[PDB]
Amino acid sequence: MTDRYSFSLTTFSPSGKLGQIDYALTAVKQGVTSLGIKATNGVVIATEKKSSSPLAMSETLSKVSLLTPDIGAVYSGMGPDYRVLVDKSRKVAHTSYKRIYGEYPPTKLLVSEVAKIMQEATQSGGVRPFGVSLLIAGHDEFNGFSLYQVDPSGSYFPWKATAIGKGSVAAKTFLEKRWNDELELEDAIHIALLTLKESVEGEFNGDTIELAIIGDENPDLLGYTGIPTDKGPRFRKLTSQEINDRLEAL
Amino acid sequence: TTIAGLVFQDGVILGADTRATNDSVVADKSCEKIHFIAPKIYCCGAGVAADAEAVTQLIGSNIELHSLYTSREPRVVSALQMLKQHLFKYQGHIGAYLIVAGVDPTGSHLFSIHAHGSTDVGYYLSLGSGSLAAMAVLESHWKQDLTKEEAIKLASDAIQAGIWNDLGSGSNVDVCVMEIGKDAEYLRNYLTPNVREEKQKSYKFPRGTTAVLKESIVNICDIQEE
Amino acid sequence: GYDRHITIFSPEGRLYQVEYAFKATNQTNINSLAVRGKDCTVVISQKKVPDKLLDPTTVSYIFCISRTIGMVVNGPIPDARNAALRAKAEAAEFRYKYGYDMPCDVLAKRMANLSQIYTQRAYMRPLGVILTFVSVDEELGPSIYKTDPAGYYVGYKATATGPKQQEITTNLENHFKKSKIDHINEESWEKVVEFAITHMIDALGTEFSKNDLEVGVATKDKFFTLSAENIEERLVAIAEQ
Amino acid sequence: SDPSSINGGIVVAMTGKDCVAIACDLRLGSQSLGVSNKFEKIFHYGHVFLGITGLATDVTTLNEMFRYKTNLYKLKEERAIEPETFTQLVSSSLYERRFGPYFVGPVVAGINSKSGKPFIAGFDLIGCIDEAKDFIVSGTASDQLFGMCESLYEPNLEPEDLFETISQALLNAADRDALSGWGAVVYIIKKDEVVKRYLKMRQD
Amino acid sequence: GSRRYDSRTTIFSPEGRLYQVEYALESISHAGTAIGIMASDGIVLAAERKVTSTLLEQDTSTEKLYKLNDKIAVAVAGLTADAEILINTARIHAQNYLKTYNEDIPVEILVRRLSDIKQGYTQHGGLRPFGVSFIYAGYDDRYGYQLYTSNPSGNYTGWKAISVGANTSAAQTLLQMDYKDDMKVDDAIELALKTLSKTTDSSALTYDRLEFATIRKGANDGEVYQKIFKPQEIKDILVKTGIT
Amino acid sequence: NNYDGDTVTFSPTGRLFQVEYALEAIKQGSVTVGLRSNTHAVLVALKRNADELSSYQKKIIKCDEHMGLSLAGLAPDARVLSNYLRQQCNYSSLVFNRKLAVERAGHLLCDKAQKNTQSYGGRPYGVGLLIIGYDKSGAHLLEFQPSGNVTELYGTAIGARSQGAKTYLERTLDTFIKIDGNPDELIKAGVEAISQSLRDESLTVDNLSIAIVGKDTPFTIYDGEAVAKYI
Amino acid sequence: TSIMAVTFKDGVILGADSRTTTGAYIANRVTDKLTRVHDKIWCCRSGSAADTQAIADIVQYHLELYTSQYGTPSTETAASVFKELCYENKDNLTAGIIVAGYDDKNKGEVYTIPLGGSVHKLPYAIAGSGSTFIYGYCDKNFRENMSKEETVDFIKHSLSQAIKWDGSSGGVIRMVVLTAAGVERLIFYPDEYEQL
Amino acid sequence: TGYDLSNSVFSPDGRNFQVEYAVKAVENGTTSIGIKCNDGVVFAVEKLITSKLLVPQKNVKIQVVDRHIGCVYSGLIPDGRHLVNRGREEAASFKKLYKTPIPIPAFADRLGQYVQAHTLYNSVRPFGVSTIFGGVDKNGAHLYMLEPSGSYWGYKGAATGKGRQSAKAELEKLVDHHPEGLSAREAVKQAAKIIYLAHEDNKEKDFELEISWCSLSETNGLHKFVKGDLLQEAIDFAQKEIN
Ligand SMILES: *[C@@H](CS(C)(=O)=O)[C@H](Cc1ccc(CN)cc1)NC(=O)CNC(=O)[C@H](CC(C)C)NC(=O)[C@H](Cc1ccccc1)N=[N+]=[N-]
Ligand SMILES: [Cl-]
Ligand SMILES: [Mg+2]
Ligand SMILES: [Mg+2]
Ligand SMILES: [Mg+2]
Ligand SMILES: [Mg+2]
Repeated sequence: MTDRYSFSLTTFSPSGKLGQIDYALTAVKQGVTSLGIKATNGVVIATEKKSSSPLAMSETLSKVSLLTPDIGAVYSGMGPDYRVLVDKSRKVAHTSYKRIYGEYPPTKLLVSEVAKIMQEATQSGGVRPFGVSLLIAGHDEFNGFSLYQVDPSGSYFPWKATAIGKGSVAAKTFLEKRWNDELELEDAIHIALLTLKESVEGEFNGDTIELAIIGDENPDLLGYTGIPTDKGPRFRKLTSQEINDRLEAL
Repeated sequence: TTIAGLVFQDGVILGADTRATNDSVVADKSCEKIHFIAPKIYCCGAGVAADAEAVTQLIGSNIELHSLYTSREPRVVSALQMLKQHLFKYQGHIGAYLIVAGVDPTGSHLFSIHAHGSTDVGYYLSLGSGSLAAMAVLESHWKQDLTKEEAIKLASDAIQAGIWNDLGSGSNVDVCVMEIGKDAEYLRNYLTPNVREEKQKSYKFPRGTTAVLKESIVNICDIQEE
Repeated sequence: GYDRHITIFSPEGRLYQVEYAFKATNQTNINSLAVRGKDCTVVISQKKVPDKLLDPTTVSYIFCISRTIGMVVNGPIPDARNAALRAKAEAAEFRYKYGYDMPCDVLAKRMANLSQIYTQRAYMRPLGVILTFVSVDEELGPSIYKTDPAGYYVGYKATATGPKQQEITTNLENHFKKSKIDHINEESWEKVVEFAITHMIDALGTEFSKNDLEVGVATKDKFFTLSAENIEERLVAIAEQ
Repeated sequence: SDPSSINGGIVVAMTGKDCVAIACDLRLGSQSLGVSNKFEKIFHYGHVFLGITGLATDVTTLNEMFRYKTNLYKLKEERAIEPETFTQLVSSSLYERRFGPYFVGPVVAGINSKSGKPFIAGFDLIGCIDEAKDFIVSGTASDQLFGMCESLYEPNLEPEDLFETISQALLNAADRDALSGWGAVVYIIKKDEVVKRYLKMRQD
Repeated sequence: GSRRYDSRTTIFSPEGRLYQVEYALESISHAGTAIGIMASDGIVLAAERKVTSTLLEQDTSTEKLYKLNDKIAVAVAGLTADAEILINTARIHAQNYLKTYNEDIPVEILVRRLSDIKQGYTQHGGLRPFGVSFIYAGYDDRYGYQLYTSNPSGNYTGWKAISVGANTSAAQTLLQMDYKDDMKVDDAIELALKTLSKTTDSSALTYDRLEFATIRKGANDGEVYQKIFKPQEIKDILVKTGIT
Repeated sequence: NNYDGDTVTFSPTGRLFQVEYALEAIKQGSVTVGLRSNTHAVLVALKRNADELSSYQKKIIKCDEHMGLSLAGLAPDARVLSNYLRQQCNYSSLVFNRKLAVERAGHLLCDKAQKNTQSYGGRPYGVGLLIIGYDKSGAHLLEFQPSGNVTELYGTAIGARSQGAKTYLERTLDTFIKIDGNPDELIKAGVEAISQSLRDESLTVDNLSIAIVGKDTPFTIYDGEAVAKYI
Repeated sequence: TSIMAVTFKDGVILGADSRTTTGAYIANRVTDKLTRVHDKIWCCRSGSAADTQAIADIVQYHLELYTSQYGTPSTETAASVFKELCYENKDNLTAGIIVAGYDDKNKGEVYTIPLGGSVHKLPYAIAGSGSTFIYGYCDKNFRENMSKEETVDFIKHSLSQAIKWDGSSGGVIRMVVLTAAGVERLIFYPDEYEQL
Repeated sequence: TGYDLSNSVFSPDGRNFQVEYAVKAVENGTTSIGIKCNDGVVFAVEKLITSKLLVPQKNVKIQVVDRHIGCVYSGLIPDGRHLVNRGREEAASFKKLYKTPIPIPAFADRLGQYVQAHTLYNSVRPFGVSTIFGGVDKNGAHLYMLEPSGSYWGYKGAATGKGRQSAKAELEKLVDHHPEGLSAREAVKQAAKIIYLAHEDNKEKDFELEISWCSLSETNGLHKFVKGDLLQEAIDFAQKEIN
């Protein structure tokens, strides 16, 4: 009834490769395509709701998650690993930041904390790396809008736009052609839907696509009135209807 | 401090004064004693101010994480249970006395929590040094099925009773209204019956009145650079 | 080839121990089914008492987790009971800390997060079980949530688990393709149980006696299992129309 | 015996028009014995100023602590901390010692670099925030300072008028306290210049 | 039991080498080249980014050059995530020293501390070593300008000019050829960029590929300034030195 | 073969090879005999020397005034287990003013040995013990194996060539059980039993070790010229 | 506080006043001192409100978890869990709890747990500050196997006197009836009981 | 291959070979049985007389837990003792907290979860015993049998060890021929017979019969060993049936 795995399960091979990280990246490659595009006045993150059965209610499975009111996350790879990372990411935003400074962390620092958690699974005793790559989109007052990718290694990079998982090579080429520094949020959503259509085989609608934005402050979604400084969450998950509307103008 | 909470037709309402005191002196004339826990759950605090603030913030943080985890609106009983279990643990050494009220899928709720970890259920409650002044008003005028307009009047009257008659309590009246199926409306400085009167004189001094020994510029910037 | 013995990645990006835990799931050779009514959630499961020396009343893969939550397991009984005890403990602790009954989907998520830990941490093996949780949740209404050894979980309109799950799944898929609703439009749970049993008979192509089935029913504010005589009454009604 | 009044001293902060002022006396004593007439109680971390009264060993400790924390903040955030955020950091740090507190009366003062808004705040020894519009007082002559500030103060004073008001509030309060005085310092803080002035006062 | 699966990260080979340290160094040999050059009036840190994509947001990006305090910076070669763990430790150690002594930490003391941490992972704990090599660029009032490097073994050494990561053999020959002791920062900037330009596996050296920094005691009134170059500023210095 | 690397691994036929290898260390150990009547219980032990300059390794250990054992196998393991028995005997006396029952002493040794066979890192004990004692239900003889199996017997032997002594006792059973109120005749039967396990060597004065416990006899060990009487 | 539990023919009835005082101030005049640890196992609380609530909440948790594993617990089992907490933490608790419950096998049972953490099974029990004044009355008027109406009157008259003499007791008389028929709540207002 | 070398490793089948290997140790052990009767249970066991030097009636195999539960097992005898020691701790802590003596189903799961826990890690070995146990609680008589995997079920009759097939066949006849039930004194006699019949598989060495029983009428619901005249009556009945 002992944890005897106090030694690394990830080690350097003779060639200098960290096998388990490479294999985690291979698991991410098999995973469903997700993407992120940064506009001037927002960020969009999107992915396919690959339903494991038609009897399953794919609404209950959220691939796109709120981490803070101004930060959202999507993934490609192993769903369970993602789910627990979202739990830890939400908590660390409180314990290591909000409870100290009385405000939510900026995107890059929350990303850094997630990256740290993933790095530790790559070096700590008796654990495998996380089999996910994350795309974390967010806004904060002093950095503005930002989009970050986080890999099984714990490495993270900021992107203007990118894609991960199944059809990422083709998707990234598609995004390179379409992206510019003068995109409005609606233009980015449009591009996101176009890019995502290429990697999707079957049905392509609001029920089989999950899409969220980091955009303007939503005082309507706040739940209360009477504090001028709290203007509401910039994260917003687009409804099944809102997606289908934009698919007509596609 | 005078804080109160009472229920009405399709909601619950909280009231509080705005005076924070250090012994016999007034430290703060406009302090918010109505603490945010969740979008529709609020908490009035009396006792040690830092304790009442810290405990509501902590439970509010944990309530938020719990809400994210369960994908549900937080319940007032969850805030109540977490607050009381924390306060009980510390055996009254966290000297926070709280009135918790809110709306959730179960309905509207009103509770009081004492620093030792005991809780009460009530249709109208009051805590702090002005609780007796406030309760006198609530006992005289509270009835079942109050309208929102009657409830705000009674709550603010109960807080006022404390403001005037209790030395511990003073300044302004804060209110928060939590009604079923609506956004909670937080009404800071709902009443302002204690604005200071205009002064007789202006004590603005002639410049150079104060004797000065030295002057210097402070470098607050990063790197003065080449 | 030690990447197949513990929960670390193979070169393909696979966890073989998770995959083999899924195979342990079908070791009992029992098929379960869960469906939702208007006011209820019904779960049925095959009951096989091969030995005559067994006390058939103690042979069960359905567990009363809390008053509101029921759980049927597909997999070996020691792991089933490991999971049942933990789910009971978690449901009770939840109620104590947070002041309201643990929702079915939250328990499912909790157990799924525990299952995830066994797929990431080497010293713990996955449990070789698929946990189907059922309730009539006070917020979400009739609920079916299923957990597996991978740590995956999702809500269901209806579901089926076991060796012949695909046959049961397609049968149920075809029914909901006709009705065009997410549930069995039926007032009484008694008739929702009759539906469940009937559609298992059609899917598996086998008749059942009272001792060949095991039934669990979730209603508002309680989950309960049917006795053999309660099932017999159900089987009489099916045969009579 | 009472830790908050062994060493003595005072801090007062005030807001003016597009400016703040924070001021402190220079006395450090062991009860009746005066020891140092150069013990400054106002520090700064970037453009955020912190005055601290009370037990001198904690004044020094907390300065070193907030320097530490704001330095790491700056390396990670890639920007200087703001007064509103720092205020929360002070509150956090004081309350984490709830049951073995630092015996201090901190005062934050500064101008938010982005919004340009003047900001002052005070705390009790366990971190309760008093975020005043007008003024904050702290120390062994806090009663005296409350009396001076409450009559002398008027809103929207220009930097050079505010200097006179805060200086006269400090000086006259300090002269009615045995454990305050022995010199004084006044910082006048504007969005991108800060003037520090040492005052001439009676040395008893 | 568990023994079966233990790689045994902290053992000697028959030749007296630490397997994992050697293989971590092999890992680091594939990382983007980082060069440090120390002059009489300052230090240069130049480093090549590894992942050329047009869509990488370069201005907010930091994979190579990190700030430890106001006087000390590092250039990283290896696993970025591993480096960030160590960097945050080093940042804390500097502030602990500052809190204790009320003086900025001397460069060597910080370097030793980090190098001692790396060493620990090679001698005990059964964990893999950090796959990171640092170039430390710093200043203090004892030794003035200092360059060091540390590697996964926990060994550290001082340098006038040094490279880590890819093509260090080629890079160190070129530095050894053109370095001189009386050299200045502006000359060292040029040498650093010329060296990367020849040793790069890429077709050409461009601004979007580089991270660049200088520590100068050429701030206003005899203070020390750390400059992390912005993308536009790297593009300017590439045109100035005549590489693009 | 593949299943003998540690104690935690069953073989495909349900065997614990490390326990069986510990059992083998006992067979390599020097012979010792245990036997009893209704009044007394006797240990006889053939002590082993390294060479002619060395002493003969002591085989018998006292656990209490009314209990003790003889060992065969790893002597340090016998020291650990005997010390454990001493403590359990002592705990019974101090806390309950009660002499520890010999049957209960066996149960304690079984369970202590068992823990080493089911857990990783540990090894089984590499020693066999013959515990004798006189308690509130008369004389007792136990045989402890480091598998955990403890067995109450009239007589037995363990160690190298122990089968010769064990066959003798199996024949003599009806005789020696009746040797009541006569310690010297019971020891004689034990010395005659251990003689059946000898080859080449014979029982000399510093070779032989005898112990006895009984009705009005504390556990006492006889070595040297004290056992010359019985040679 | 004035509380009591009384066994009778069909089961058991718990009874309590509703006053909670902080010194001489009545902090709550409508307190519910009859608290539910299981479907048909309730308790009456006296002493520290914080402590008795904290205990009752833990007991409810234990019996809920007991029910998940082993089915319905006995009233004796509930009293044992109360006792275990009270006794083991006697240095840090001020709790005087009466546990009352209905089995079908055992019928109505009452257990009293005073300050020490001792358990006492009784036909009826009285507790709280106001109980001192009605030891005489309750001893003279209690009979075994009373009807439901007789037991309601016995409790009503008893607590009426307890309230009359004890300043710490007052408000409404709450009662909870535990029988095979189920769980019935009763309330009795001052205008009713004062004139008795 | 290599899946059988470590405990808690799933083979490609979905099997834990180390547990299946523990079963081989159980199959190698002596025969033990359990019979559920009208108001109680009867336990019996085959004790192989390895030698004439074994003291009769002394090496007691059946163990009591609390005062109302009997446990018997086949396989590695020390493992069985370790499990009963745990069972006693579980039964003690249950009674300490809940006052009432541990119910048999409750007790069964306490052993079940503990044995199952020894199939979860490579740092422990599975139990090399099948354990037949039971007794009388408030809901009446219960008989259980618990395998190395942690698997357990309620039984009418149970049998394990080398003579299990022989025993099982005999138990199956009793179930068929007595649907209304078997009396406690009948079950003692039948238990003796079944152990004697099951001794044909261990026929080389002679053996010693040991029986125990809990019965609401015959022992007041307490576990007791069958001794003296009642034991001899059962041995005589068993000896008559084989001839
Ligand atoms: C009224 C409560 S009362 C006296 O029972 O009527 C208000 C309630 C209140 C005010 C402000 C907030 C804002 N978060 C929340 C609730 N409480 C007070 O007036 C109590 N005042 C204080 O606690 C002082 C607040 C300072 C900001 C002036 N703090 C103190 O007096 C502390 C108390 C303390 C110190 C050490 C150990 C224990 C307690 N220190 N002093 N002097
Ligand atoms: Cl969880
Ligand atoms: Mg594992
Ligand atoms: Mg003075
Ligand atoms: Mg003086
Ligand atoms: Mg009264």
